[PDB]
Amino acid sequence: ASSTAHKQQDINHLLDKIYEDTKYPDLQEIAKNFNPLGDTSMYNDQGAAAEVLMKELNDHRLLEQHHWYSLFNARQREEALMLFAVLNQCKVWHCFRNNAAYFREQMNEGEFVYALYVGVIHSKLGDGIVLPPLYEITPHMFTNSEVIDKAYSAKMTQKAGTFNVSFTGTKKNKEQRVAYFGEDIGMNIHHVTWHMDFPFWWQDSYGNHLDRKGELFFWVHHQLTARFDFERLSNWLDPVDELHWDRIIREGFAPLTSYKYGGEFPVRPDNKHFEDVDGVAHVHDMEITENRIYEAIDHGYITATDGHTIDIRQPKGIELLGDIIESSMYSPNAQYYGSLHNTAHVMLGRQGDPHGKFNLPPGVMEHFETATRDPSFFRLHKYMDNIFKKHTDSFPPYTHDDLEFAGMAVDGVAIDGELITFFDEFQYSLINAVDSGESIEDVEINARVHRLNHKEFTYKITVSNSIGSDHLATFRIFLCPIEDNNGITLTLDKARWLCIELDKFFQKVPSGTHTIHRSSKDSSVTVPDMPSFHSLKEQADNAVNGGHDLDLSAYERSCGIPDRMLLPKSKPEGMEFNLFVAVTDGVKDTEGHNGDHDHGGTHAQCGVHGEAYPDNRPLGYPLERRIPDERVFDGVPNIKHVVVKIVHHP
Amino acid sequence: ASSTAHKQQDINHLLDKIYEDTKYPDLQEIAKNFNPLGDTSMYNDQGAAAEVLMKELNDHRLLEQHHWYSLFNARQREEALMLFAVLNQCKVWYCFRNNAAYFREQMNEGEFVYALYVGVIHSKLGDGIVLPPLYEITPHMFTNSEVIDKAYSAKMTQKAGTFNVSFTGTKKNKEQRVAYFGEDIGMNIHHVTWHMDFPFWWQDSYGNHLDRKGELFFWVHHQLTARFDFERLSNWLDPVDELHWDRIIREGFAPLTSYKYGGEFPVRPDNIHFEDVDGVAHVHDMEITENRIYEAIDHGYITATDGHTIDIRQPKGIELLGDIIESSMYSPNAQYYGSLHNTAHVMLGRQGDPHGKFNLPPGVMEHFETATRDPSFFRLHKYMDNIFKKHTDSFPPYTHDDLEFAGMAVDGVAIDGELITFFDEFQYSLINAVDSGESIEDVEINARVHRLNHKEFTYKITVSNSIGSDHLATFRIFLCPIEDNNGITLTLDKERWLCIELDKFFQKVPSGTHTIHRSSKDSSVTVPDMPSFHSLKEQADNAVNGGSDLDLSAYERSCGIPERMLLPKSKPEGMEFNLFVAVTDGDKDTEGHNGDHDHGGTHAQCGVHGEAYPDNRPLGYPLERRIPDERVFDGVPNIKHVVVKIVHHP
Ligand SMILES: *[C@@H]1O[C@H](CO)[C@@H](O)[C@H](O)[C@H]1NC(C)=O
Ligand SMILES: [Cl-]
Ligand SMILES: [Cu+2]
Ligand SMILES: [Cu+2]
Ligand SMILES: [Cu+2]
Ligand SMILES: [Cu+2]
Ligand SMILES: [Mg+2]
Ligand SMILES: [Mg+2]
Ligand SMILES: [Mg+2]
Ligand SMILES: [Mg+2]
Ligand SMILES: [O]
Ligand SMILES: [O]
Ligand SMILES: [O]
Ligand SMILES: [O]
Repeated sequence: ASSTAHKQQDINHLLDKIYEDTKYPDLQEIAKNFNPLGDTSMYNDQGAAAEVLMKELNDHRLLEQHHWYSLFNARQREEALMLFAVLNQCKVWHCFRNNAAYFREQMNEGEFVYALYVGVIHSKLGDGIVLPPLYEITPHMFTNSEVIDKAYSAKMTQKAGTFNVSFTGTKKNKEQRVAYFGEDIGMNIHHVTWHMDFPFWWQDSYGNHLDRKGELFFWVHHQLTARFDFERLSNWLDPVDELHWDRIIREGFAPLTSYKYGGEFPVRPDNKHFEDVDGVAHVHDMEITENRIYEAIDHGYITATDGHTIDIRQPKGIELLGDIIESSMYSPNAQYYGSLHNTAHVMLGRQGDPHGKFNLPPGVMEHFETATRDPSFFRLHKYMDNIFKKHTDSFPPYTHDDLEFAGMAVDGVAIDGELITFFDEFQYSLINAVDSGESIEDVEINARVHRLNHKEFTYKITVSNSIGSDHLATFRIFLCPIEDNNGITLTLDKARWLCIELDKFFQKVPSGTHTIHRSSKDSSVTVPDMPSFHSLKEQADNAVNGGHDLDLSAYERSCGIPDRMLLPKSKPEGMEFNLFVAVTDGVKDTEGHNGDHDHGGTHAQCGVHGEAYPDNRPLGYPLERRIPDERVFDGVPNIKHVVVKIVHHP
Repeated sequence: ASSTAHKQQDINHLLDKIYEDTKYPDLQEIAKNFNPLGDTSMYNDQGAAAEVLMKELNDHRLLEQHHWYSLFNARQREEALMLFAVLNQCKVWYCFRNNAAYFREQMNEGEFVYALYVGVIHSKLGDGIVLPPLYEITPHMFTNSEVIDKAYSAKMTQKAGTFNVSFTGTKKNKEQRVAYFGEDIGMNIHHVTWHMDFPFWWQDSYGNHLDRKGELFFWVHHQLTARFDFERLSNWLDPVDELHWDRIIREGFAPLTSYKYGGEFPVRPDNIHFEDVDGVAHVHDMEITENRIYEAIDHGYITATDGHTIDIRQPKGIELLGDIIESSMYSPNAQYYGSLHNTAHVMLGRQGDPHGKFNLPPGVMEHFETATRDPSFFRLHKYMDNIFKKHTDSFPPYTHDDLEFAGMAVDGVAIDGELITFFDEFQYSLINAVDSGESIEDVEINARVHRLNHKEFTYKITVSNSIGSDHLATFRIFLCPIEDNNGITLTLDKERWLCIELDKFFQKVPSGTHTIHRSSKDSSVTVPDMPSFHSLKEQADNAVNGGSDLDLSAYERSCGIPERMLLPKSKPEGMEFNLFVAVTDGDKDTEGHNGDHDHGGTHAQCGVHGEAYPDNRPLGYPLERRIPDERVFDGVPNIKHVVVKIVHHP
């Protein structure tokens, strides 16, 4: 009943053809006859959350079905979180399943999908379930309008087909050169799943604390920004500028994408000034909020609601800044510091209709599914990144004694295999996006996208352990630019904030000289492509129908940079980069988190499900402080960088 | 085979399901086996137009099927006109039908529909045919995207339905108050049909001259502008401003409409400056063109290609100005005067993507089907109207002796019946917008729109004829504002350019005192709603089946203000207007024609099919010259105005 096979099948069924009433008789029967309030002993709160939601439902206060949904819309988010709160209180699976089935048929589908995903992720009852990829559950949020139109035509004509996705804009638009980054369906899943794992609305009263969430918020977005700039460099473009509230947003955007319900996503013209957005904020409010955050950074303390100071000149300072900048419910003082980043998403998202005169739906910036499609995403997030950077730059540069792992030398760094990127093809189903007739048969309708990929390779890191015993070590691997787009050689201080994280792992180094081997496929920064909805249905159905146990444990989380995007595209002619390796004291770094324990496949930016973050060092260590004197790093034996070449095969 | 029944049936079939290969086996056979080059005696040009078009087709130089079409696109227009030129040379119906069937399957559907319409209108072979309403042949061009999506959903689910249309924008957008004017499907048919009847590309080598076309171009757009402003006054709004190339376009527009192929129509933000449009014109080019036209007006002559003067200080001057402003192929000097109005349509239409960076399709301003949906249409056309007005204002005011119809006195003007407007509901089919499969039964899919309408009324004009014999008189009826939106009473000079034409008719006035009656239904300014495609199919099919002479001589042209929009909306509280009646010398006005003959039902602005324009007076007579001294008009017995009240019933 609560076996993995049945829970997976239940989730598959709940998410199937999400825009129509359920076609599964058992779910129909539950939605008709189950009473969320019939037996409140099924809830750890004795029904408090179910009472809240049922009262909103019965008073007709919930968003209707067949309507756009945005997580950044306060009331719509509150409604989705009402359902999450019910699911989160369920003691046993039948409560979770029955409430999901009941509210699927009552609530807006966007709210429902969101609540069910975060309910699965944050309830112990969801352990072992593999969530289908959102690009097959709500394909409109991941597929351009032209391809959706071809899917609608296939359905109108009752003919199967597979349709090729191209990028938006034209070759005249130089920004299209890097569309493969922000439009990649896996990169978008990475982004929404990170926020599902680490939601800004999280309150620890829901069950557990999300360790170092505010610092992970800084880090994951710093890495998105740095990775995008690496693609720009690969394509003869300059780095993104930062946004500013008093300066023009140079690069506009035409999504050429549509909601299933709500119309086409709005366009933003080139070279527009920010306008006040009715019901959201004035541009001036954003500037004041920014000023208040910088006041805290430059003071070295955050001001509490009663005026007392909260020291941020300590390792948790960056985390507390993440709390107040995002902002999350961990913010000590949202009345004063507001919500710079989340409000900025909405401010930018609404610039195509800032006063609501045109009845346009929210912009792509107002969904984590779609935000990175928009060039301005990266200008906004570089702007935010620079706020964090003023804090991280305020600390003293590391010294030799800070950085040295005594008796541990990196003798050599090499790669087995060529660093080669290419584009290949990937398919996903559009069936959930089309409308099914009563008693007419489905037909297969697929999208085919070109996605970046790379060949497998292996790091060979030769280390000498001259301590009298084997020692746990953390291997930290970054890719750093050597020259900018003007051919100017970068100093280490000018490169460090541009480096992208490639790996982090903990491994015992035996005494003597040994070469550590690490496969690119095992990176703690990346996760594989998601299994298809069809595959999850097939596996769950086969297990349930045969009475077999379903073991999906080999599947990884959906949070993490796609494996295929580990490396920047680079150029056909080749580009050289610095491969930076820091080997640090693993006993110190993992103290309290065990260096033998399993930390999963995505701990670098996505942490460890249900556990504390396993690396005590500041995110970005040892590159997160100013390095004005390269001699300091060059004198540390446990740090080494080497030149590598990446070639794109067109 | 040349009977009206069969010709109508043939046209109905050619226009059915226009986005798909023809489903009529007889048209299929023609398209496969007919040779446009197979009998030059079919054509009045010995086959030349057919050779020209076949060479473009055989060289693969024609626009592909399933692609947007804009009449303002030079090459696409040239291709459509190549097919028009063939149809126009056919001597007999089978040539016309067979070429249309042949090229339907070879040419872009937008080009084909355009060419077939103008071919029917401008060939004697088209006499008696009633063209289906374009809003049922290409419903995307008349139906917002939300309703189209519901139609697509109805087809995907194989379920018939009727869906309600409910105007673009929000109530926060004051411009939405008057959306019922420019978005009315019949107003859009009026506009496209006027341009089909009087095309700017016309050359008299096609067979006949279009009498007074350049002046009718001024007048029909002056009346569109003046009618729109009457709706604004009815809705507590100020008049539209005029466009200026160096000033902001205040009112943006979100069409919320889509092409069948080509994507969503582009949005224009509020408060934008004009930008240069790559491949079209620089904004400065528009200013220079405007300056050159005003140079001609203020010189009193147009400058020919060799520099000699073309006098415009004469009644034809306004027509020659229309020729050079539109501009049409009647322009004596397009190298110098350019094409201000047509280029302006494209400049405005492309302001959502002026450099083509985002690959957006042409704007609503780039089709006569859609142009009036855009608020900026009326700002552009008031701007153009003011150019014409500098010319019309340059002439001396009329004198008593100019205006008096001696022995003819208007004793009284009254209306039988209250002047009442309201909104009612109107339905049209969306079937041609959806995709039909192979062997898939149609389901009925309709759109329902709310449209302005009014109650029937009758003019009672009491006239005393003391000439001594019966005399032909022209009755000219205008509706004029009494006060502006600020409650300021307008002088006659300030009213005259705001007056809207309600009627013009020729009638013998007997000796003595008599009351002329004229039904609102018989206005020469208006035409009824088009018969539906379904009704035309039924009537053609019923006539063909059973050997019954189809005669549709009961229907009118599609050029003309819709009868339902004869009156401005007005207010629920009522508004008072001046009803202005000028009775003028019908002998003088129709000299060189036939005054008491059938002029059709739409001669005021749409002329008479295949005949000279029946009224020799300047368009707008007697209101088209300055009236600085109202005493002149008050002293003329054959002019009278009276106050009438129009009430809106909500
Ligand atoms: C559409 O309009 C008709 C008549 O105005 C009405 O009866 C019907 O309920 C409307 N449908 C919707 C969905 O509003
Ligand atoms: Cl009488
Ligand atoms: Cu994010
Ligand atoms: Cu963000
Ligand atoms: Cu026009
Ligand atoms: Cu025009
Ligand atoms: Mg991994
Ligand atoms: Mg050193
Ligand atoms: Mg075809
Ligand atoms: Mg020009
Ligand atoms: O984000
Ligand atoms: O975010
Ligand atoms: O127009
Ligand atoms: O026009």
